[PDB]
Amino acid sequence: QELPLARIKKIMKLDEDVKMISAEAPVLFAKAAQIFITELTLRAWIHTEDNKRRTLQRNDIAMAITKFDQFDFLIDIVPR
Amino acid sequence: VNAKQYXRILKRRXARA
Amino acid sequence: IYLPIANVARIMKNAIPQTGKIAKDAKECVQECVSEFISFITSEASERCHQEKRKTINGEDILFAMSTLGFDSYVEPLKLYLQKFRE
Repeated sequence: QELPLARIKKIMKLDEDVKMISAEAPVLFAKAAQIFITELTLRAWIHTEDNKRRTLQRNDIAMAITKFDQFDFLIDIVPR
Repeated sequence: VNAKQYXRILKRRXARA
Repeated sequence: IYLPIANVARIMKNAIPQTGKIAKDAKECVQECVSEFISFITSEASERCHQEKRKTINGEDILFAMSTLGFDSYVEPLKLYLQKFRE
C-alpha cells in the first residue's frame, strides 16, 4: 500500500518543460494518485449502480468525468 | 468551464499534438 | 507511461464493495486518467518554475499547482503525508 516513485518520476519527465524534480515531488504524487483513484472510482461506481450492474465499466468512468468539474481535465482522455 | 483548470486543459491539449 | 495496472486495481478495489467487479478496460482507463493527472499538475508547476527562472520543481510547487488547479482538498493530507516522510 504505497506506489512506485520511479514510474511517477518518469511520467513527470515526459513533459519537455520539466528540468529537475525534487526528491519529494514523486512522494507527493504517490499519495495524490491514491486519493485521485479512490475518488474517480467511487464516482464511476455511482453510474455503475444507476445502471443496475456490479461491474465497473469504462463507460462509467467517462460518465463520472462529465459530472464533476474537478475532472474536466480528463474529458479528452476518456471520450463520453 | 472549470475556470481554475481551463487554461491548463487547453495547454495540455495543444501539447498532445 | 502508466502506473502498474495491479497497483491501480488494488486502490480501485478498496474503493468499491468487497463483491464489486471491475472490467480490465476500466482499470486501463484509470491508468490513463492517473497519468494525465500527474502530467496536468506537473505542467502547471513546470510553467510557473520556468517563469520564476527556477530549475527544480519541488514538493511545495506541486502542492501550489494542486491548489491553483482546484485540487484544494488534496493539499492538507499531502502536507501531513510529507511531514510524516521527512520525520
